[PDB]
Amino acid sequence: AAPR
Amino acid sequence: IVGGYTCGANTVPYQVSLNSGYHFCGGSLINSQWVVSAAHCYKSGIQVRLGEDNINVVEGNEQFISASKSIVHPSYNSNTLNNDIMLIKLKSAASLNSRVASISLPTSCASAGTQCLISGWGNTKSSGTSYPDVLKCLKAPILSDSSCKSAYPGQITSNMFCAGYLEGGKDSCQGDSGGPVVCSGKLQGIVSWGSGCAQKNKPGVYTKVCNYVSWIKQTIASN
Ligand SMILES: [Ca+2]
Repeated sequence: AAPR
Repeated sequence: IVGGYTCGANTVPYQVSLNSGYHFCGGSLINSQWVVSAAHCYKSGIQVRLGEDNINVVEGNEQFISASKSIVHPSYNSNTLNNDIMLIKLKSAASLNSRVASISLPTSCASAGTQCLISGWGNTKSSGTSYPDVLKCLKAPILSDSSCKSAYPGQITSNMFCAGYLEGGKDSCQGDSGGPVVCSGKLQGIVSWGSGCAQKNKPGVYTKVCNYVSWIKQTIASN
């Protein structure tokens, strides 16, 4: 999971 | 945006680019002085760029306006991305016209299956990187709560929803964060996070804007  | 299409110049007139000497995130114009973006996009030195198509060429119709206020939600959590919303006040009001226009806030939440338009200048590849010159668009549906929680167990709060495609190939990506998810003319989402991009069983996760309409209105009224 990572910010976009 | 991975698996999308070229929008066409100024066909998404509420889309903004946040620029710090380069495009770093998107946003949505909600009135002539205020933009909605993601809290995780916050930094100093933000210039809002309205009316853009090719972000690397001055084509006409652009307005570049400095941010005068950047207001992250007070309950934003940078580890979980809960409350991933920020308001930006423009130093001067934008000039509104067919190519630069606001988007309405929701009056109610959107249901599973509602079709939306997601846009931005983010990465167009699911593996590796390619950043576009022109704005890209993707049509995508809102997923059920159950499907969203199955994809991201323990990670979906009441202030989030999933949209996109479980088969892979069509999604938002890095560089799209902060940008709009518009459904039936209303800003229902903000590009927030996901696991990879356009991967099977890993749809995009979006801030649920309908939960924040009163906070937006109250914050704008007091600033
Ligand atoms: Ca341009």
